[PDB]
Amino acid sequence: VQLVQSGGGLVQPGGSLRVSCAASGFSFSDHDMDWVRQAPGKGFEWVGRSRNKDYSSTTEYAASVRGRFTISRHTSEDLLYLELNTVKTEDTAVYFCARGPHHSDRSGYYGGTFDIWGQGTMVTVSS
Amino acid sequence: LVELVESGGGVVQPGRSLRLSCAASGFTFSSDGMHWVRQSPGRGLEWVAFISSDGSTPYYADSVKGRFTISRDNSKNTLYLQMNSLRAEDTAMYFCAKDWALFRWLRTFDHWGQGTLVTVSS
Amino acid sequence: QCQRETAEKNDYYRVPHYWDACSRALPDQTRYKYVEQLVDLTLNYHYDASHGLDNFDVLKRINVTEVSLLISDFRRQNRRGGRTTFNAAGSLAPHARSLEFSVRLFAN
Amino acid sequence: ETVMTQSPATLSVSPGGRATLSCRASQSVGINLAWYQQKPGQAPRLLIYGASTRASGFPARFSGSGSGTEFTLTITSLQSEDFAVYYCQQYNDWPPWTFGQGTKVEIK
Amino acid sequence: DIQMTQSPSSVSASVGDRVIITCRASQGISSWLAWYQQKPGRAPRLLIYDASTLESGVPSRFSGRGSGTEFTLTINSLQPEDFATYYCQQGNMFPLTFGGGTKVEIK
Amino acid sequence: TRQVVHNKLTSCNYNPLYLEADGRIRCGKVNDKAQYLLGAAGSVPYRWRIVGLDQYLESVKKHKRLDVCR
Amino acid sequence: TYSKPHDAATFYCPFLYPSPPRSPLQFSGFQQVSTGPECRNETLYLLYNREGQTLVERSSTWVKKVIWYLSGRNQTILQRMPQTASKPSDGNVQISVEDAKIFGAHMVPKQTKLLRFVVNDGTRYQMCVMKLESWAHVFRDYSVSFQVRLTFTEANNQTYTFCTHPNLIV
Repeated sequence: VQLVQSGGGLVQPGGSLRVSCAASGFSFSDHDMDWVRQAPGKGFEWVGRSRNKDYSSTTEYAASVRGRFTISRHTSEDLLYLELNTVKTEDTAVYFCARGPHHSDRSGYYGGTFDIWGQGTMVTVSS
Repeated sequence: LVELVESGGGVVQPGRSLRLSCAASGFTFSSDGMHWVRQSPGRGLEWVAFISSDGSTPYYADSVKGRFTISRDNSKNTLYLQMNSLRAEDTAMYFCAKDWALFRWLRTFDHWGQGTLVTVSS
Repeated sequence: QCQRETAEKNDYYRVPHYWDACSRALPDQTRYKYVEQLVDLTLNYHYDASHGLDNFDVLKRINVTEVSLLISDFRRQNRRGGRTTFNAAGSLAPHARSLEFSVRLFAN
Repeated sequence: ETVMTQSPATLSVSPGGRATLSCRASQSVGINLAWYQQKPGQAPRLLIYGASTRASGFPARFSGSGSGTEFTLTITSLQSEDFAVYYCQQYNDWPPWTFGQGTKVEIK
Repeated sequence: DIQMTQSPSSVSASVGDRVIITCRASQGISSWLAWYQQKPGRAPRLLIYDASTLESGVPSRFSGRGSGTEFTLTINSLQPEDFATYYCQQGNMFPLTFGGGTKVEIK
Repeated sequence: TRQVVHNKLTSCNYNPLYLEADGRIRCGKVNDKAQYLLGAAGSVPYRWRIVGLDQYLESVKKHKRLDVCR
Repeated sequence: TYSKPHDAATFYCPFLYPSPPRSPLQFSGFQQVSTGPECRNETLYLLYNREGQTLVERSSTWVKKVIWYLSGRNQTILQRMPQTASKPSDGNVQISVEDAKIFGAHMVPKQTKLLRFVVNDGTRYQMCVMKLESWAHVFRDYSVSFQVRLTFTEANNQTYTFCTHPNLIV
């Protein structure tokens, strides 16, 4: 099981940024994938979830980012996307993609804990 | 896939005879009946002959009765049709067709071969 | 609609109909499968009924679990299709639970 | 015993239009009617069987209506791959299986 | 939405020392709590899930207990590898809320 | 029965309860989805030939009994 | 050997006394085979059932009822209605007006059914009844509508039974 990230970097205030991650060693379709962010010197905050290939409403976000961020999947290349459109200054952090519970786990629809994280990508918002 | 390949169709004058053949594959050739349907250029379809699954009972169209003789080999999975004692007919394309029984007495053409062109004229 | 982190402040209290409101949504493939099956079964029965043939064979095939779950899904989120060609809805009262769907098609 | 007649001989429908091609039975045919599609220079292909059931390989655009004596084929959103000649045939009176003169559907 | 109270805020111990770390959730979460370990410069690693299940590959010294609004996670035999940050995560409802992190350093 | 288990916590309004191995029974959460959840259920236990005379005689002389229509 | 439908129908000819009426529900197909002087020009019908056996029957009020029922069973709109239910927002392809009028003729404007069922609620069986109300309309514009209102209730409007609130874990 491995998870490799891409994207990140600098982004002009009110700009956009794409963070993506590719999943190997497991069936990316059969698992839900969440995004978690860490501000410098602060605790972790949950950004959202992408469902495990059986759902039509495929995205969940925290209320602060619910109106600005979009989570998506590739049509067939087993890739996870998290596009931070019109990023704000308080979104500057290191973003990790993580794997959630399996589609046969009852807990995953309504919650869960994680088990694997990627190496992370640093997103810096500045002028 | 189900394939029916017609062969043995040429050009003869009246009184001569032609013998069409149809090579059947994709089915055991024993469960269902075979038929021949002709289509003259720019004219409607005309049924020609039918042979029962066990070749025991053949049927023919009134416009062709007496002349033709249909046959089949349940062991070879092959269909023949001998057009003996011929005449005047404009009907050009002869198509070999596999049928399917919806019910005991409800059967219709299910699959068609590419058909052989037969011209009969002096 | 049900918003968890409102009801669970208490371990000894739950609002009426909380379960059906806060229940897991049906997977798309099971909602579509059950919908197709129920509409077919009921349309076949309606057809028979019209001709005066109260066909019990079609009736016995109705699974109340499928319909009840659809009720949970259409009350959860009503669905449609389109001049909308589909419209379904679920209702839940303390004395009765109901499902009302409508599939319309146009020729003109 | 039953000669099948079809009308019109040619029907001009604009692409994506709807064509209603008629087939009339000289004598009772019940529900024993089949439609065949024949594209130029190719062997016929079973299109519809029973008075309404479409044969595999033909999309839901083709609908078969009729009963007893009048049967009509309806082709909706006629795409480029739908312009061909359609024949109707009765399989109720056996020798001989009679076909109509067919109707050609050409682009308007 | 669910406030996370972690105690102690910062801790120092030596190798072989016992540390116990508590995490409190604002309303009761049955068992949907997990514990993670972040080495400085690294990515987080899951340590315990379902409140009490020790994740494979993690030393067997960990053991989780607690429920409701107070959970606890012991670190019995501090090992030279045990200097890191430990964090609690709530998994009962969305949004997931995390702790402030517990710094375990050598003494 | 559903009444006794509801009476164990009326304020749950027939919603499932959760029994921990400690023994305490609480009101159930839709998201614990465990076996220890009382009053719920996975599935509902609901519960809603022409024979010719010659064929009949032939199919009656064998099984020597009178009623042949099971 | 295989015979032609005329031989099959005339096999039992002539028919002098009435046959037992049967329900259309049992039959799956029909063929009208007309006869001439050989059988007083009578019109026989070969009826096919799901057990693969043919019943030749003389034209009668009930035989006609069977014919009409089987005639309408396989109308296109009845077949494709579920397929239209499966397809979501992009799902609809227009239907013909001939089927709209056939649907009107065949489908009755309204039907109501009460159907009883028993559900196992622990140790007891709870009897409950479903009141189904369905409308089938073909409007003056050849548009077709099928409305269904399925409802579950207790035999005496009792609240919180096991037919109401069956509480399924999904």
